[PDB]
Amino acid sequence: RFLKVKNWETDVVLTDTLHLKSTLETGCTEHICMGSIMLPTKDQLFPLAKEFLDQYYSSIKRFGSKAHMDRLEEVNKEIESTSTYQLKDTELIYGAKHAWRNASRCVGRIQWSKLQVFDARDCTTAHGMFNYICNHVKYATNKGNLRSAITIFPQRTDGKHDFRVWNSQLIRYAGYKQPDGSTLGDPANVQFTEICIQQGWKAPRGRFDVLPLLLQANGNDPELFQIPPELVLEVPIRHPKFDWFKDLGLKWYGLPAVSNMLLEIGGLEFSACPFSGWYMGTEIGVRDYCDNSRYNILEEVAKKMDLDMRKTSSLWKDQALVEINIAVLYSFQSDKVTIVDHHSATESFIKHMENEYRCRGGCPADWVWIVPPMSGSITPVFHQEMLNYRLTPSFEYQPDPWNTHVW
Amino acid sequence: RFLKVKNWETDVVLTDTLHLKSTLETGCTEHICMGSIMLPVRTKDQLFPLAKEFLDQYYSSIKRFGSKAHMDRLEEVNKEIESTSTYQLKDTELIYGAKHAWRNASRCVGRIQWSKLQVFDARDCTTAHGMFNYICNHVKYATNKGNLRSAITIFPQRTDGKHDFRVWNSQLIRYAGYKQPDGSTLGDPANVQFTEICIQQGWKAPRGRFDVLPLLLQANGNDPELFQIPPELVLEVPIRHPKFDWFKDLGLKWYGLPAVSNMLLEIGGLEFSACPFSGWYMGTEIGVRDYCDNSRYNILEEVAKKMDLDMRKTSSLWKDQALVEINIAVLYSFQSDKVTIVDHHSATESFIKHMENEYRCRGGCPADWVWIVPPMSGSITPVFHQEMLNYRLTPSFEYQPDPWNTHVWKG
Ligand code: HEM
Ligand code: HEM
Ligand SMILES: Cc1cc(N)nc(CCc2cc(CN)cc(CCc3cc(C)cc(N)n3)c2)c1
Ligand SMILES: Cc1cc(N)nc(CCc2cc(CN)cc(CCc3cc(C)cc(N)n3)c2)c1
Ligand SMILES: C[C@H](O)[C@H](O)[C@H]1CNc2nc(N)[nH]c(=O)c2N1
Ligand SMILES: C[C@H](O)[C@H](O)[C@H]1CNc2nc(N)[nH]c(=O)c2N1
Ligand SMILES: [Cl-]
Ligand SMILES: [Cl-]
Ligand SMILES: [Cl-]
Ligand SMILES: [Cl-]
Ligand SMILES: [Zn+2]
Ligand SMILES: [Zn+2]
Ligand SMILES: [Zn+2]
Repeated sequence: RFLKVKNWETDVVLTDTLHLKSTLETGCTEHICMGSIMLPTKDQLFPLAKEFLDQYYSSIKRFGSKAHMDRLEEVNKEIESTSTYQLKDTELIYGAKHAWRNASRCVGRIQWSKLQVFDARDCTTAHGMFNYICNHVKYATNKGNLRSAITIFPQRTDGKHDFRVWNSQLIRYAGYKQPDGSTLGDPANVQFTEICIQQGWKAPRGRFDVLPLLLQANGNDPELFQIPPELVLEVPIRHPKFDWFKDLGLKWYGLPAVSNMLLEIGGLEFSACPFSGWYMGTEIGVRDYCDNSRYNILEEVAKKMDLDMRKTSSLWKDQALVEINIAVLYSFQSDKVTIVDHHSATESFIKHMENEYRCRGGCPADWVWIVPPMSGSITPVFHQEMLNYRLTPSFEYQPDPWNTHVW
Repeated sequence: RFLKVKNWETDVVLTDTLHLKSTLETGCTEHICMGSIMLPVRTKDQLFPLAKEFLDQYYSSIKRFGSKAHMDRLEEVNKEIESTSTYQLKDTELIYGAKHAWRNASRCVGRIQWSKLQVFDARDCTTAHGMFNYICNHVKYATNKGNLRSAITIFPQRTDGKHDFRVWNSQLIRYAGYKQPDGSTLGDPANVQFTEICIQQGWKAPRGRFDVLPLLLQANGNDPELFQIPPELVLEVPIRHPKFDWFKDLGLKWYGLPAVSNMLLEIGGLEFSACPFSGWYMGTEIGVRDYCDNSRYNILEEVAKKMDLDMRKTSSLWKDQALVEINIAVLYSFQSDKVTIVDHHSATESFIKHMENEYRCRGGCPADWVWIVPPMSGSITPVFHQEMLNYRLTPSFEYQPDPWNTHVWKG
């Protein structure tokens, strides 16, 4: 109701009032916290539309104005007649930026207002989708000087004509199960890769094969496209001190671009809304490379370092982890491809969070996600109490389409 | 109702039913998760159900539920509450209660050890002097010349809340902090306020970087009294690094025995406001938190300076590099001196095995991810990818206000 958050490093206490505007549910109850769980009609629509428009007109400082009332009137009439409504460009842009602003798991939200929004609501075919996506990819990549962007395809209508990007990210590497029983490439993408092979993709069967897009328009069966290779900026990974590091043959792609989430604005649902920023170093060096179920390279790196791997207490894992992360950042920097390390990113988030408290009355934040996956307590977010709640506009998870899709 | 948890590294799915037993509140609602918030006089009326439920659990665990002994104990405790407004636990119940508060402690990664806990019954203690003696005996027993043994000492329970036994120290063994006129701090900045209290009560402060604090002990709601733990009972480890010979010259040491002394133990509705308990350290408690927090000894810059890392940009990960070296040194020093310590890899692996075991035999293992995940290298530990459910079971350890804020001074 009126909540305080304390920073335990600095003693600064901040008061949250924004949470009272909270809308969706958390999964938690008074009896059980679920903070660590990864996934915890006309009648319905007008309230959601009114809520959004009220906050929109309030943000442009014309709350209660005739133009405010008129738009509410218009949308209400439009919903009655057509059972949906169309957002104005200005509303679409505002909504997309606020969905990011409200993303409680995102550490990079200091940037939220600088989002480039590409309106793809006029798209009608999977081929159209592919053209829009390549342009997003090229724009965002901008030769290594990355720019945040989102491309928004037509909204859900009757639920039978969804636009969807079947890929979880615009750029990702294939994974293949071997006769061996080992996995080649990215183990996270084994199932998606099979759907591609099944759909007729000619798989190169290497360790770092950029997956094709599988694009669905207007509820139709998805189609396969390959992103022009010259548009997929990649970075070979080397270490500033260890000359052998290059010989592991590691590379990663420069553009992180989530394509499987749903954007809800004013009760409208954009099932295809791929969005992108730039990487925090640990996403690649810690998660992508060191997860047991990902590229899982800790053991190999440690051996080339000649650490004592006999006992865990030598911290050989920790040593190799730091090195992999140094090499990631150094390789992106040397190639002039935007990257942020976890110190500077969390420091920025702490400044962002203070602005949001001061100017908005809060900043919903999921500590489990905001604290980096290594060196947690030496970053300023570790000692920062956070309140996690769900505001709208929002990015939401949605079911993988191959479980939903009738062919 | 069944709740499922998934491990994202292995895809293993467990099913929680134990959460059904949870009575106390979390802080969270349907609208707000308070999972990262650090901190989110009983009547006969409330007491009997609390007693009944404890005793039911106790008798189930000994396979005597519904027995004559069980029914007699309920009846006995009932009459005792109606007649005296409280009751006394049997020694077997006390031991059972204390083990379970630990088993239920959702923020503790060390719980695989819960059933091996030496319980010292100090319910006959009456004076601060008595407390001091019990506490010295705990420290010596638990220390065991380096081969650490878990223990808890339990002083008399709350009666009217005007006669509380309290240990004013937050931990039995801690280093003094001194705030200087130039705004810098000598020793441990976490213990500045308590140190000022000790001084005010008449402690002669050595004023060094690692001065072991006096005990400040309150018995029976009386004003607390100062005692110095015999120095020969306080095991300490000088910190050195296995390859960097200059590391010893940072002058660092730590004490071997972590012993929380400010928490409240609730068993069957009864409140044990003084119940110091100890185990052994996980290396990161000293090397990450105690040494590297900016509000603590804060040694990162000095260590990185000495390693001559590139400190001009955070993107060289100089902080991460010094952090690993400091932690290597803590583990190496404790091992070299034969003082029990566990690394965070081994400790988190043990906890996952413990957690899976608890799900099988108990139907759950409440766990607070924010606390269970170590403060460095989180995602290369097997707890990071483990979904957990946090809920409150009794018996439990609870927070209580620092006694200098509530104590009524006698004079
Ligand atoms: C500007 C560069 C950006 C950085 C450095 C950044 C950083 C991050 C990081 C580190 C995570 C957690 C992933 C992990 O560590 O495992 C995250 C999650 C998220 N980010 Fe940001 N981000 C950025 C841009 C964006 C943009 C432009 C949007 C939307 C327009 C966005 C929305 C999200 C969402 C919805 C999640 C949660 C993903 C999920 O729940 O699966 N991010 N981001
Ligand atoms: C056996 C050796 C043990 C190890 C390695 C161990 C490890 C830990 C660690 C790492 C924490 C979190 C501290 C931090 O990093 O901030 C913790 C918290 C806790 N532990 Fe254990 N522990 C052990 C024994 C015990 C015992 C014997 C008890 C009680 C009988 C206990 C009860 C707790 C409680 C109540 C907390 C939460 C403290 C708080 O919320 O302030 N621990 N322990
Ligand atoms: C726009 C953006 C920028 C950035 N730097 N980082 C991100 C997060 C990217 C990301 C990456 C992965 C896999 N490496 C997974 C996610 C979350 C998707 C997901 C997948 C699954 C299976 C479960 C779950 N809870 N969430 C986000 C987004
Ligand atoms: C029995 C035991 C064994 C062990 N290895 N570790 C522990 C936890 C020790 C501990 C130490 C400190 C200070 N360095 C702080 C805590 C948490 C107590 C606390 C501290 C703070 C700052 C706030 C708050 N709400 N609670 C636990 C206990
Ligand atoms: C805000 C946050 O809850 C706070 O900094 C917590 C995070 N996790 C922790 N984990 C442990 N083990 N000990 C702590 O003191 C904390 N502090
Ligand atoms: C179980 C737990 O919620 C899960 O492992 C989470 C932990 N924190 C995370 N944090 C980020 N940023 N990304 C993740 O995928 C995860 N995984
Ligand atoms: Cl990624
Ligand atoms: Cl992950
Ligand atoms: Cl400590
Ligand atoms: Cl801390
Ligand atoms: Zn991971
Ligand atoms: Zn919660
Ligand atoms: Zn800390």
